[PDB]
Amino acid sequence: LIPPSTFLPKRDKNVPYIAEVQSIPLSPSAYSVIIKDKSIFETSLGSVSMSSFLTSIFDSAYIASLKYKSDDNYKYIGIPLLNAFVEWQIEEIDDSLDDKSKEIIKSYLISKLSAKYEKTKTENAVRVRLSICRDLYDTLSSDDLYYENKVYSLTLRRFLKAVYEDYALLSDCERERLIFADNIIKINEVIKQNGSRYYSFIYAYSNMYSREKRRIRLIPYRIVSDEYKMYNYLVCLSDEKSAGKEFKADSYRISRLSGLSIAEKLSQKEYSSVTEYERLKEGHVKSVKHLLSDPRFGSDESDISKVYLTEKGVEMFRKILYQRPILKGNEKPKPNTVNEFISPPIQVKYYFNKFGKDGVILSPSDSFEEMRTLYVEGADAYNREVE
Amino acid sequence: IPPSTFLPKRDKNVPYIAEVQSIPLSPSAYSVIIKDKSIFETSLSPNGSVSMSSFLTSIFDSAYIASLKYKSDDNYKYIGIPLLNAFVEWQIEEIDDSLDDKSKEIIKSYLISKLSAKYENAVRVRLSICRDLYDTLSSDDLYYENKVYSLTLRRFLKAVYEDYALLSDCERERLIFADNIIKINEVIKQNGSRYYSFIYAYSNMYSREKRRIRLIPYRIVSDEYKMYNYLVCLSDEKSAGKEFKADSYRISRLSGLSIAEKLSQKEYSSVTEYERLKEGHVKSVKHLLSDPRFGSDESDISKVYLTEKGVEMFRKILYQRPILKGNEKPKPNTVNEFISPPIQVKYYFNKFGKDGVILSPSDSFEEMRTLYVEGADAYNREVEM
Repeated sequence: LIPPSTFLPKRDKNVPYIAEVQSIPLSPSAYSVIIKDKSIFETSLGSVSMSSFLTSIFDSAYIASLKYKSDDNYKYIGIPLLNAFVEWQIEEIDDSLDDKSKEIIKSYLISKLSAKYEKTKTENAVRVRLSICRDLYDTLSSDDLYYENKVYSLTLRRFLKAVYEDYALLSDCERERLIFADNIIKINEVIKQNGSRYYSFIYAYSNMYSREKRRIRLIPYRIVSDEYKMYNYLVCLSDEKSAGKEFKADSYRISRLSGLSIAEKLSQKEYSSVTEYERLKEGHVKSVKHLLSDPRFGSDESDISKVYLTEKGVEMFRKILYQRPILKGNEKPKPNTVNEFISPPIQVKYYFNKFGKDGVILSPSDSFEEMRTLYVEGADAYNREVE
Repeated sequence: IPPSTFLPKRDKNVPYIAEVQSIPLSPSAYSVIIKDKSIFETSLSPNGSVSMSSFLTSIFDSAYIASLKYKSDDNYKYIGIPLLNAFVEWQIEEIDDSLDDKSKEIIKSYLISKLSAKYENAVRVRLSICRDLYDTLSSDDLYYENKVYSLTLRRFLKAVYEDYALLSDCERERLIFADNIIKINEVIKQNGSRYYSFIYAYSNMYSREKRRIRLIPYRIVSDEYKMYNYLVCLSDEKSAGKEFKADSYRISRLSGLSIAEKLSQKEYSSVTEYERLKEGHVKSVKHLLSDPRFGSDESDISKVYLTEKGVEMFRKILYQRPILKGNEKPKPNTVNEFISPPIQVKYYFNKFGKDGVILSPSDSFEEMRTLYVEGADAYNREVEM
């Protein structure tokens, strides 16, 4: 006769909280994506419990939805907006519409999201046991999930299944931004404070260029994905490469930063190394621009690699775009000749390692010697299976 | 007046010349489409090819007809064909028919305006427009697409192929094999609950050469990996023509699908009692609906020997990394079974050398052996004075 409003009832805060367990039935495919992401995250950061990992995903996705039209939504730039969260999808409705039109659109959205996450699937579901911590309990019992309560008809099981099934469908780089949301939020705060003036740096811990964590100074510029949606990078100025002495453009995997500090202002000597007339110097701008377009390999150095391409090699070069290196002045490669690549030698090697005789890396000597070893030992392995 | 359609109506009295449209695709979309094309081609006769234009045209034709026919009398034909966000007609027709006209017009305007805003270092893909695609792109049957993409063909086609590339493997496979799916759906509708009729089909499923079998379709389902779609059916293959038994066929390994013929009364009485599927067939079919692949699909497993170093490289190199059997962790210094397409295993382990040796299938082994043996000879030759 009178329905509850929230997924879970408000708890007596006077009584100690005891964590209740919710069983979430996940598709084998969603479970296996979450297992993979969890053991990859752990290598950053041991062990994290499945509950903690599922809670991080929920917390990140939720705060981006809740704060979508917030005054401080600059904090959540790049945090994915999951289809399972509904607040953002209501707030996205054209603000210029009359109230009656918005109510009709709101009902159209609630009904279509209900139908989508209410479709019974034929599957062998994996029972995933989420322990609900006090902070998650208070979120799931709050009034701040109004539209989710309506879409999922007050059924926590349905809501959480939808969150984790949607998580599992995101690209690698999207899933990574949910997992490392806390790094992204602190970076977004500093980018806003700094604008174009780059008054301030943050301290951060990096194992990007070291086995042990180094405390370095970063001047953030922009977070980007590679073009294949694999990894997120902070393009920035860093003092790592000169070991504290001066700031140079670089690109850090967001997964290899931790323990980010509040922004502190640079000293006038240091501010004058970075900026002139309160703008990033031409040299920093140029280097940053190179890293925005290639945030994996832009960070390495422009040395010559000599590669002999056959006719077949040029045809393979034309068809295989993944991490494909460039010639001088972005020329087309020439068949049956030595071609000069100016991309970092490591990227040339990662491209032509699958070409064998159709893409023979002649130099530098390093690349020649690694390819010769890979191929001679590989050949011996394949021949061993025949004889 | 001013243009109404993506392309103007052509004078049909003039011989047709295919004009080429340059479509700027994200590197990620292009890489998904060239992989799909290579994998589709492995369904054809040994050395067989499709042009990029033909492959992109098939994707467009499948996605389009599912959108156009979403509410039609014969929409039974398109059950399971993905409805791309790039196509708009279905999204207008999906509006709850029970709403008053004013509410529907408000939702229609909300959808047109929001889809306009959403689809407003590319790989330039040169799509040759065949006569039938030209006549579609110049028809009035893209009313809402013309509004959403402001009459700009480049924008519409980019949206189609970017959305294609975002689908799961099994969704993309259902657009590519739509013609098989449509013929299967026709027979599912005709049969309903009575299963009166079978179709003949050719299977690459359980033979090296195409085998002519009889199928009673039940339902198309995806495996637990969202990799391949299976027709769950009854089939006469296992008893070699003698009787119908529950089975599962990759829709990618069915071809030459015939008209439905009615079963003979001896055969109909093996399959049904009182015009309903016998409990035994129901029970076997139910196991295959929840897992259509496990312990029926043995066909194109890749055997790869990984060293300790191989396992470390497997852990670190995620790009197009193939799926193990049951999604197990790979094991060092032993043969590992990969259930990803043989092409994807080969594109992953071609850079592993002795740390990732593809032992089977025979084709993969012989290509890798040739790549490595001829590669070694090329690198060794450069050390000779």
